[PDB]
Amino acid sequence: RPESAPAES
Amino acid sequence: RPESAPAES
Amino acid sequence: AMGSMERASLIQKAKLAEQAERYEDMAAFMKGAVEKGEELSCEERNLLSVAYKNVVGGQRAAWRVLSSIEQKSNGPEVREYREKVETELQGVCDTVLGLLDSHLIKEAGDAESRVFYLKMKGDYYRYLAEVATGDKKRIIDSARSAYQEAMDISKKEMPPTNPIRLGLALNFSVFHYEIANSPEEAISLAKTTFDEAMADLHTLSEDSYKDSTLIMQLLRDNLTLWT
Amino acid sequence: AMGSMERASLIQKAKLAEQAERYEDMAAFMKGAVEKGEELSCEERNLLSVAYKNVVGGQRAAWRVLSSIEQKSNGPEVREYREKVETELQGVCDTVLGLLDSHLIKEAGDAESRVFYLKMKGDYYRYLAEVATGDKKRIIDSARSAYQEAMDISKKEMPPTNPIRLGLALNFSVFHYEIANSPEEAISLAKTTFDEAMADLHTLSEDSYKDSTLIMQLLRDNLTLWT
Ligand SMILES: [Ca+2]
Ligand SMILES: [Ca+2]
Ligand SMILES: [Cl-]
Ligand SMILES: [Cl-]
Ligand SMILES: [Cl-]
Ligand SMILES: [Cl-]
Ligand SMILES: [Cl-]
Ligand SMILES: [Cl-]
Ligand SMILES: [Cl-]
Ligand SMILES: [Cl-]
Ligand SMILES: [Mg+2]
Ligand SMILES: [Mg+2]
Ligand SMILES: [Mg+2]
Ligand SMILES: [Mg+2]
Ligand SMILES: [Mg+2]
Ligand SMILES: [Mg+2]
Repeated sequence: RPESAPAES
Repeated sequence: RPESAPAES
Repeated sequence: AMGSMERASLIQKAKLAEQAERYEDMAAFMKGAVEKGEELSCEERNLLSVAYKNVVGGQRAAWRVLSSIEQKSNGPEVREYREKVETELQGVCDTVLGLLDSHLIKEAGDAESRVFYLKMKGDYYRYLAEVATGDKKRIIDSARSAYQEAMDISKKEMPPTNPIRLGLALNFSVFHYEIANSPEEAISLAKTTFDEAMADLHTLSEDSYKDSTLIMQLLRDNLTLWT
Repeated sequence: AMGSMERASLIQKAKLAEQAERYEDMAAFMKGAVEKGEELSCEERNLLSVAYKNVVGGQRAAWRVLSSIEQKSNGPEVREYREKVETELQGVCDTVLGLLDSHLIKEAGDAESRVFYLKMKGDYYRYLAEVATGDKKRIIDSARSAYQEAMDISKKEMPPTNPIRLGLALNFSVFHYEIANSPEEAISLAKTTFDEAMADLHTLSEDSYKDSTLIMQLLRDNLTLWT
């Protein structure tokens, strides 16, 4: 359930 | 743009 | 590659793939099920349609994005990549049409199965027509012929609220409008279909009523878009 | 199969595939671009990440659906199909890890490129860990080691608001919480990362401010979920 980083930075 | 039938009937 | 899997297992895995939103897998499982050579049940026909409609739907959406970029472009890359997606789409449509011709349609005797398959044949020729340029006219007539045969059977054998009959007329009307450049035929078909269904709703149970009115709303939405 | 296409053409087609939402194509194009042997630019690294994150993301979502059905199940079909998706996911992760090891990481000298690739290595070992059972401990330590090396470089070479540094810490915190069963380490890392970024926001332009605060919000969302 936790959010991870977007693919792009 | 017009809608066509759902895959299921 | 599905020849070694049991028919029942292919069907079960098609249902799992649908839940997992793995529509390419779902289509491969249902292709394998069809190739077992037995006729398909109502539920199995729906699985086949859901699988391939989602696969071709992703390809159509991609093709429309690429075509729009290509049109605003006028390097070879966007044309080359549009052509690749277009070839993959044509391969999927040819696979579906091949399953219908070998041998789903010829073994379909009941109205519910035969109309379903003939509508599908019209649909996948219509998807081919969406990208066709050179041989577009013969593809268009193949879609028209399949739709027309399906319509003739549905008008003789099904009530006007039957959801397959309604979805068939909906798609034939989209064919007229978008493919055949016959917008008046599209509007006339959608209006007559809607009105005849309306007058038959009183015969339906609550659940059949919900099924038919859902497709009627699509006809009404298109009529609003077109008029 | 991409060996005959120009590097520039592979990159252009990866951008088109992203617009068409054709992420398997996008990943194949970017794999081909990496295999040209040149280091990747910032934009190209992002294309590579977007492509494979969307591919593996579909597989992870499918695996979680199938695993849940399989757990509520306890025929061989759901286990067999979960195993098939799991094998395909492991193949994608192994491909990404292979590109990083041959030879993106060893040729990455700048902090921005090396931290990006080491975070990616941690991420795809983490995705392997999500499905691992037998050799889970060694996969977990491989993720930890990649994340830790990335963290050490980012703390020495990047400001605390750098979006790669923030996304790395975010994912390492998710690793601690979800994979390593270290929820207190996850919370501590997320809180310290958030607070140190907050104190550095004053140095940023409006557009960098938007980039950093977006990832900070994810850290805050997780802290709320976890406490
Ligand atoms: Ca008129
Ligand atoms: Ca505590
Ligand atoms: Cl898929
Ligand atoms: Cl191409
Ligand atoms: Cl025909
Ligand atoms: Cl209007
Ligand atoms: Cl895809
Ligand atoms: Cl399987
Ligand atoms: Cl490592
Ligand atoms: Cl809370
Ligand atoms: Mg058998
Ligand atoms: Mg070019
Ligand atoms: Mg319905
Ligand atoms: Mg060259
Ligand atoms: Mg079974
Ligand atoms: Mg950002």
